[PDB]
Amino acid sequence: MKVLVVGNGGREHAIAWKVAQSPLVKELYVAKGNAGIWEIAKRVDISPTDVEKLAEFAKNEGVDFTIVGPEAPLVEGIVDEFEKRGLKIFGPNKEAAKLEGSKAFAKTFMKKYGIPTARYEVFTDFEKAKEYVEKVGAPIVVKADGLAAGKGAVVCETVEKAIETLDRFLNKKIFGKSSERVVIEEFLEGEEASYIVMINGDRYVPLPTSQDHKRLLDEDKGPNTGGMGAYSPTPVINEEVEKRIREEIVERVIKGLKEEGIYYRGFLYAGLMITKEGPKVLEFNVRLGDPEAQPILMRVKNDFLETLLNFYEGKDVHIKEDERYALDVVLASRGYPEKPETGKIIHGLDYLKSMEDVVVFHAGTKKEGNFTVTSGGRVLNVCAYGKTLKEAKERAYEAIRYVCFEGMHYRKDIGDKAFKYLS
Repeated sequence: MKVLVVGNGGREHAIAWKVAQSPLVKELYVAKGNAGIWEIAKRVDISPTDVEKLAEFAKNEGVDFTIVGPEAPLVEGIVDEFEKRGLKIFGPNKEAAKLEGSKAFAKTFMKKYGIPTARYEVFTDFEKAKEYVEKVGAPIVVKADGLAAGKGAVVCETVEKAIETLDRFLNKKIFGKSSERVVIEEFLEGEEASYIVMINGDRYVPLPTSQDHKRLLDEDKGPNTGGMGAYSPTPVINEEVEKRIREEIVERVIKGLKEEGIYYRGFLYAGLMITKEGPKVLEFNVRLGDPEAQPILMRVKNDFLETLLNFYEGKDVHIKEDERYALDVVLASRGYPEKPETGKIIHGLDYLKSMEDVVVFHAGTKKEGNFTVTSGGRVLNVCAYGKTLKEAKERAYEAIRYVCFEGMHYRKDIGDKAFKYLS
């Protein structure tokens, strides 16, 4: 068949990489892609968020199946549009999208339905927010309601930082139509980790477990980014903790969707905090995370295309998780996250293509002639397998020594939190 991935980023490289592996696909299109994806997939030069021109293109072209990468297409109703046009597409519809696409919706779900989450008041007047920060204190945490391109949640150490944040969101509306409603939750402590499932109505298959590293620098310092690296499986989520997420989060999220008559066909990624008091939802995402998809997807041993197709229509599916660990180290350009400098030649990619058990997932890459150059803030994911995490981490830094672009920055400590739980 003819499969299409929507998105341009390292997640979507992962999606098409794993998919190109299935003997079922005969042509692979990506809607826009990056220099990395173009080695495998026809580039379609239509924006991911250009949802009606996407659908018509996929309709004329005869695209037999399509998977969505990023949140914004999902949310703007891509799924709705595909269906108009008789199209098989994996991802939530626009109505189901609201679990990410409006935070205070999901926060009302979660409490209307018993899912462990962080104490919340939702505010649309700037003045009524104001004294609730000084009423319950510092901690606190302040979040835009809509897509702010990940750029929307603000952990505040002081009340002043919190009000300053609320000011930019609610008064200045930096974020537009999506900052004019806030969320103020308690700051939770513990290890964060991610749980990911595919949901199709009332069935759900889990996905490899995974931990992201959001901060820029080594020892969890610097600005907070979209993720600088991930690894799978994370030992943060036990047996006992897993057993808990499934019961207390996913299956409640499952009754809730029944009780609202909201039909969910897609990925659901809980971003969690494992507190001492149990696993809690910090947020819901309606797609794979980036860079978490990358190692999750390395660890999917069976034909993911076929599992998608099959899950897609009510059929019955499993995941063989690979027994090797998978670690993905993110290469950023100078200036990331606030203003990334771009245009830099990338050298030594061809050395990584003969290195055992290394996998490169392009982020921000485009072509300038016969050069591969940076296009963006996050550029490369140099990933690897290991019999242990130690090995996965070592093989990913070994690989990195061969590759390079001016300005390149990466964290050296990806996986490091897993080593206390391991032996």
